[PDB]
Amino acid sequence: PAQDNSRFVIRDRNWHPKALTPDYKTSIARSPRQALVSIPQSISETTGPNFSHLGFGAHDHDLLLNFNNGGLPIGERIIVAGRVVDQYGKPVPNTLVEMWQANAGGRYRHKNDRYLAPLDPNFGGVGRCLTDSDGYYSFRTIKPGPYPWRNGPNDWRPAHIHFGISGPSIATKLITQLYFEGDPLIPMCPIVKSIANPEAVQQLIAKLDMNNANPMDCLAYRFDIVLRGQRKTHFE
Amino acid sequence: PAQDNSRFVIRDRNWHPKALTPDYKTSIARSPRQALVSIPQSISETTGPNFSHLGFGAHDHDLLLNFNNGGLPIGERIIVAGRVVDQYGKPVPNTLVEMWQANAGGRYRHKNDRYLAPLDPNFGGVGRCLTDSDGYYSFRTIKPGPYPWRNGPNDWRPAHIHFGISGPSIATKLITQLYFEGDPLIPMCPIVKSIANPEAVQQLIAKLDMNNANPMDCLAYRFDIVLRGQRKTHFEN
Amino acid sequence: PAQDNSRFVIRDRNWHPKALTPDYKTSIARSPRQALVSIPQSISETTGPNFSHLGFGAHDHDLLLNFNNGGLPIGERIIVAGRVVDQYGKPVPNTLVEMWQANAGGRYRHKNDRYLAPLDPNFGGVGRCLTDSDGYYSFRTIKPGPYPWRNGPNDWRPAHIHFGISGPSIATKLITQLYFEGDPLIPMCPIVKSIANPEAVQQLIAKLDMNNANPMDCLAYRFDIVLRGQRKTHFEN
Amino acid sequence: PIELLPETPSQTAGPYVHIGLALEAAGNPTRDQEIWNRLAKPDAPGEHILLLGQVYDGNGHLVRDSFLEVWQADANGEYQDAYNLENAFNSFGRTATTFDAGEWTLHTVKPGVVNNAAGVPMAPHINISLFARGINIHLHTRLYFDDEAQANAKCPVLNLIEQPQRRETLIAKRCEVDGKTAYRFDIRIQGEGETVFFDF
Amino acid sequence: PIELLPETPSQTAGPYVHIGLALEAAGNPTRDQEIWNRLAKPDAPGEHILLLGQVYDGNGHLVRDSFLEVWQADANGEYQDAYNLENAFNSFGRTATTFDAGEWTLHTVKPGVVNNAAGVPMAPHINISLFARGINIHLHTRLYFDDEAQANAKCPVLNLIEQPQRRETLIAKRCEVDGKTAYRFDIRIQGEGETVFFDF
Amino acid sequence: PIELLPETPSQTAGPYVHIGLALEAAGNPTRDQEIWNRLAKPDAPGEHILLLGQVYDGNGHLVRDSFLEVWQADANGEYQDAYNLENAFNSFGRTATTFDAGEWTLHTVKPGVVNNAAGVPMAPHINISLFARGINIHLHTRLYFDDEAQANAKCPVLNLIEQPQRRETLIAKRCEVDGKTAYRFDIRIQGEGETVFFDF
Amino acid sequence: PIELLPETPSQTAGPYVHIGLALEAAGNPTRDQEIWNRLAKPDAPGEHILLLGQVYDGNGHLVRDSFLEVWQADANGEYQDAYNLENAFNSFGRTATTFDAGEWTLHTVKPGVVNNAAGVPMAPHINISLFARGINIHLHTRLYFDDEAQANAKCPVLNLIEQPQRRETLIAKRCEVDGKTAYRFDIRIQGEGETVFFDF
Ligand SMILES: [Fe+3]
Ligand SMILES: [Fe+3]
Ligand SMILES: [Fe+3]
Repeated sequence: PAQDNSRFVIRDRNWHPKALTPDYKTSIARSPRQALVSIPQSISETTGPNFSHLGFGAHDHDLLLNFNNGGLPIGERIIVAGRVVDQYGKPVPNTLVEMWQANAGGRYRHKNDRYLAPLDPNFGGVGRCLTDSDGYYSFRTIKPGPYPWRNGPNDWRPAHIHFGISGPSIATKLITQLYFEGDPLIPMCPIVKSIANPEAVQQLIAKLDMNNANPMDCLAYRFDIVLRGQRKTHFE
Repeated sequence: PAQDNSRFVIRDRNWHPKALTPDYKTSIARSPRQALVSIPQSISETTGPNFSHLGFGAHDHDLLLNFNNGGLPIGERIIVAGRVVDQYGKPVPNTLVEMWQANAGGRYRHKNDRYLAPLDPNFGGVGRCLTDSDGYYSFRTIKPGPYPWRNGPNDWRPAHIHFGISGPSIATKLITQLYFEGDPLIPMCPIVKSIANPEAVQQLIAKLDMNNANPMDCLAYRFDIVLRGQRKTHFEN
Repeated sequence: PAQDNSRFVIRDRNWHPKALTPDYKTSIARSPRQALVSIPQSISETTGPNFSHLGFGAHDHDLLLNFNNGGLPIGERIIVAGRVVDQYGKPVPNTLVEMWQANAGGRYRHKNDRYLAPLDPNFGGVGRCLTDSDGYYSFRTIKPGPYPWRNGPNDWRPAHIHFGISGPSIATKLITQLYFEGDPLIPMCPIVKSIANPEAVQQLIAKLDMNNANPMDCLAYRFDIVLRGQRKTHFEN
Repeated sequence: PIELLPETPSQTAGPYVHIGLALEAAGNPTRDQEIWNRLAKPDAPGEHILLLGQVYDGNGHLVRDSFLEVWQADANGEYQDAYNLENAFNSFGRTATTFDAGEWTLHTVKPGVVNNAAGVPMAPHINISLFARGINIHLHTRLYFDDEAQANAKCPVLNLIEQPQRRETLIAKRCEVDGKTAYRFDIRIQGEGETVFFDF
Repeated sequence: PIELLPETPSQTAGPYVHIGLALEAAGNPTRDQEIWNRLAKPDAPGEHILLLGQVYDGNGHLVRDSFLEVWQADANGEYQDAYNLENAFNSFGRTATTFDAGEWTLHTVKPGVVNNAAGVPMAPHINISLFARGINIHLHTRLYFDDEAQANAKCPVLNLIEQPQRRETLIAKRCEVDGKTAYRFDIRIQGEGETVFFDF
Repeated sequence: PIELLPETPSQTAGPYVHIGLALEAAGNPTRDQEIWNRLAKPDAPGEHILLLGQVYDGNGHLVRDSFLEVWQADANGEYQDAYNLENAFNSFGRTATTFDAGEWTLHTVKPGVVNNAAGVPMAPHINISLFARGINIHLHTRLYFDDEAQANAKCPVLNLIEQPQRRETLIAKRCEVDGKTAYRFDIRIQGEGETVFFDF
Repeated sequence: PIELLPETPSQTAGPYVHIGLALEAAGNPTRDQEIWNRLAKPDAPGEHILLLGQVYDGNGHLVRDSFLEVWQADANGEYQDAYNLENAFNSFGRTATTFDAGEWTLHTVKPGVVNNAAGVPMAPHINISLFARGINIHLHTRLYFDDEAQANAKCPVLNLIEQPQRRETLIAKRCEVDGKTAYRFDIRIQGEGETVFFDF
């Protein structure tokens, strides 16, 4: 009972990062060397899951409380909030937004992360939210630290939060990373620079949002997300 | 019956083309030499027909199908779409939009057009539709060609589609012409140049709209229309 | 028989499109991965066919008449003319210029073209001619339409005419594409963009040429072609 | 000052306006429903009348490609805006002059009196908009009736025209066409007897 | 031309994608409801199948940190978008490759036929999106079934792949795992046998 | 430095090159005179031979839309540039691969030896230019003959190719087609066995 | 678009044009050879005619400083461009209006029929260019003859004048001056009876 009633604006694959971006070393062997094959949109591509009736835990969006082992996590208390809209400026309500990040010191709670910065016993780094009826989402967390990684000999990721957004169809689904206003690591990072257009990079930088802060409590950052434009089919 | 409940922003007749524009030779004898007489808005001017109950045919907006004599018209398949709003940015819903044009070669299906470019047996060149509840209209057609006309010795109209829009009153009714992004004929045309302000000319140029195109099928152009701003009456009598 | 009496300026292969231009998807598998091997000019490279004694038909240069099945083609009547010169500005006389194109709707008269825009029963899309003693050529045709193609999911070629020019040797022979002034599709096309230098792209855009138009009849576009500069040999051996 | 979005500028309707707005007049086939020159069904209330006229340029020559839109109150002084070919009366219609028929015609009823915004009665009138090749922005006028002399003398719109002699250009002449009541309203775009044109 | 707001650009999921999107596969505690790799409960209609596969890089080496999202019609050829862990069937799931388990698995039913937008049937397929470290924007592919040869030969999507040899990369191989019907679908990101990836 | 007028840039010939340059190959009607693949009349001097070959892309798949131009000395080592369908021999011709005929053919004579600019003899060769969809600027190559091994070993152009193994890509293989002497010259645009391409 | 070198712009001839171009009419000494108003010597073939006329401004007042250039076919419908005062006929002449002689005169023969570029006959005509003080760029007109009514009715140039009434402005009136056949052709630059002027 999903139906094919919409078309999605075609992706600009020179706005998005290309597959082969050699300064990001792992892309060299994990990039297709043949051209993508274009296919017309059908019901297979223009539909996708709606998560309205996924049962969320009370603290699923609140990383200061969702890994509570006897206290608060250490680090910069922040709210991360924004609106999900499409390219026509239409809000995208009831859509699933997932995020994960390192702790205040750049350490992830994953067995493969052996960075010597310690884990925080009251931090897990995972959140999820559904956008509300006007397309807005919000998380509460701590600002993640940068961290070193085995790319070049002295490469460091800017502070960042990973994001996944479902949107109305599998055609709109997006994984990205949020960076923080002013971070001097941003222009140096080969993963940021997988995006060739500097104006596109700017779209991933969250802005300090004093208006959304809780005085004497937590700061706030704003990160708006734009998914592919959705229109009705016409003249098919 | 209709009521007088609104006022329309006065027209800027230096933004519109003036009546006398001699480079457009037919205007010389069809332009009034006396000043227009200004009159206050009454119910006669602030009302006008609504066409919600006019019966439209299935293909009235689709010029690829509405003159079907055994095949498709020859020419560049395009959607022409846009929104009708007033000067305050308010959409103008359920309004009549009519359009006519030449075929791909610049030939009109009218007895008076003797240009040697052939008629297309599957193209008539006439469309209409009503804007939707949000002010949007759309037609499907072929892109018309330029054509020569007896003004100067080598004058050519840019490719264009004629439009007529009713709007909420007889005070808002407008006829104009849509031109196409980048056409090098536009700056040379004495009819375009009847509009003295180059910014006003820009408002008649439809933009290529890849987002509305149907892949492997037809391109699309976007032409938004602004009618006189409508406000409630206030502090009268 | 032909003699080795001249040398041709080496090509700038950063002005021409490079072989591998991945946005143009078919180039990915049809581009050499090894470097070209440079070789000195000999008689094999500095000579080539002259077509002065090829027998041309009356209408070979006139696409409005050379596929005549009872009428004129539908579409924008245009002359396409220009001059062929070398890089030193010298005209290239008596040289073969061949051209092919789609019809007004973007449909080619080829079995492999299944685009749904109809064929025109009076249009074939193929022309040839020889430049005159001063380097000038001319064709009469209709302006071709853009058309969609299976590259990206919504890619459209700008309107274009394919050209092939022989010039004085096999070293000068060139195939290219002519595009039309102001077409908003040009900046978006991955085939146009195979040319990295925007100044080089400009050299492929034909300009509207009102001076060569026939009033009440057809418009005209001008497309000048520059082939490799030719010089006498000097100080060799 | 406050500047709104500019209005889309006008352009001439051009010589082939009939193919879009007067299909029968253009001798092209019509669609099932067309907006044309019969405002009144035979049983519509009021006095049934024929309006007709010719349009002249500044050289006194006939304009043979004009297109006209009209808007008038019904016989009871009501504007009927819900356009419908099944209505006994439509307040809106269209007509045209062409190479074959240089004289436009309109079949309607004599309109009833309506008040202006200050509540002063206007004399019976038909609002007219004129379009054609050579006309860059359409011309507005009003047709009043010569057998309403008392009302015309008191009309607050006619009285905005400073010269009595120009007021005379808006008064249609009662006549008979095929024995039926008619009023003739010629329009002179330019020069001697130039018709008053309005801005509002 | 008309330019809309630009889409937020993609970035790699990175090496720890599993902590956010595959909690169980990451060896971390799960929440009460997770979106995972069991699309069909045992009572769901249709043919119950196991899907499995491995993911290879351009040097022929296993990708041990893949994250995959799948979208498929139910056995009756309808997409079920109302995601609910109480449903007998959900059209959407997730799976992963990890260091412990290099082979992903899905538990589903064979999808029914669905038509393209022009009304031509597509062969039964599963839509797959592949994410990982080193993949800057996710790769879209389709899994078809080697026991649907007749349908596969006529699929209008398969037929857009210009070379027959490349079509073979999207055809999953039927086998049996613990007496149950399974299909293996390996993905090669780059080089010999490179899997067809789509844009739409 | 001295900068001349820039050369008009190349663009791909595209998929419909045959309608302009290979009309018979396109299955369209021909004009009275066409430039095609029969260089030699039956009484032309020299050894009459058939050349043929196939063109492969970087995936080892046939290029079914290529267009080729050739230029060769006559049997006496003379380049005949005055093109004419009445000539016993033309040094220039054209051929093509198509969906129906994936293998191009050329009917000619074995060319005689010509000297390079320094007066050193070149081995018998045919100059070839290759055009197609996906080829942005045409590729130059030379076809030499496997039964001219002594001359090939001494050719100053072949000796500019640094590796002997790459020289082998330019040597056509003697064979028989319908019992007649022929030489097969396959072109690999990319990858294994990639044909040497020239710049001059 | 292509822009050529711009043409040198025109300026008025001014009040003393006659000292440079109509020396006799200016009352100044002439040179040995002058280009003047006698196109035909008495022996020239065809019908010998006197042409005369007056030139009026927009207030109906005589223009007493006009300069006119004429260009016409001979009686056989051929233009004679080799200007020579020894010729029996020259296709080109000059005349003028002055303070002493407000009426210009020409002595010529009636021109024969010549076809337009599409091969359709034009009615017999004289091409006229009019220069004077107050005229910034010269005015082109044609003089046709009132005794060629049938030819005039079918002239493709006359027929480009949209209004019949304006066509009458180009028709010269036959009369007799001193027993000789003459035609009067008055030119009205502006206002009532305004002469048709051409662009080409
Ligand atoms: Fe990270
Ligand atoms: Fe028009
Ligand atoms: Fe093409």
